[PDB]
Amino acid sequence: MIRKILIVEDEPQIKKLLEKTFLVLGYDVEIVATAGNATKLLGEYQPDVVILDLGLPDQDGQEWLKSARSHSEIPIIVVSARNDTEEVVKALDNGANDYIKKPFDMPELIARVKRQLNP
Amino acid sequence: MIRKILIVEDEPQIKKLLEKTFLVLGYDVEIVATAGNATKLLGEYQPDVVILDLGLPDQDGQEWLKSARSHSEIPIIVVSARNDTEEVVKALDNGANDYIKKPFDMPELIARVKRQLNPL
Ligand code: BEF
Ligand code: BEF
Ligand SMILES: [Mg+2]
Ligand SMILES: [Mg+2]
Repeated sequence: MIRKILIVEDEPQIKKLLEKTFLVLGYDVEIVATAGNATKLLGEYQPDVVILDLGLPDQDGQEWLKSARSHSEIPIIVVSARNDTEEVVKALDNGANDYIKKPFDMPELIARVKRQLNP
Repeated sequence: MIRKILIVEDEPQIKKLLEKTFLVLGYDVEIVATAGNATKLLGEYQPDVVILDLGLPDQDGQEWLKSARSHSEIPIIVVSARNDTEEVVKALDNGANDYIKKPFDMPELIARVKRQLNPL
């Protein structure tokens, strides 16, 4: 019933806000600040949806997206300050389920997470 | 970019509702059920606005308001079931930035929080 969410974000304020919001909404939440931790927790946590930052410190979020898609089909919503149309198109084409540009409106993020968690 | 808010409320239902509301609105939110926790988090959390209940268990919210104002200028919106005009005037004069009587419409509360956090 409770849906697990994996957040891959390196910006602390946004980590805090997303964690808090999705906890209050009744979701189990895990957060990581790096792509490697994101892979390890994709394996161990077995999440139901991934929220992915593209400006990650250790790896380009696009390449981690491409890999995770090679190994999984879990819904991934990209949330990145990268607002160039080419970044959005590459992310969707690399298999992403959605793209949200930062800064965003928390209600819209929640609505899209709900859309992905209820196929 | 991220705006912090501190809620000081002791009724669980209202805590839950305000927390949910202002998290879904994209605010960082902290909650306390006592005046002492409110002071500790006023110092540590450094919020951008405080929503303050006056019917607190450990201290009269009015006195906590007076003190917090003695040491700070952060916006404080009072939200209390005390509906007599005398309480509202005492709270405003003791430094409160706004007063909302319970029961209230969450839209009015949100509009006033936005007015305090983005004073144009
Ligand atoms: F750091 Be990513 F661009 F959100
Ligand atoms: F408990 Be508060 F006075 F509404
Ligand atoms: Mg970043
Ligand atoms: Mg009370």
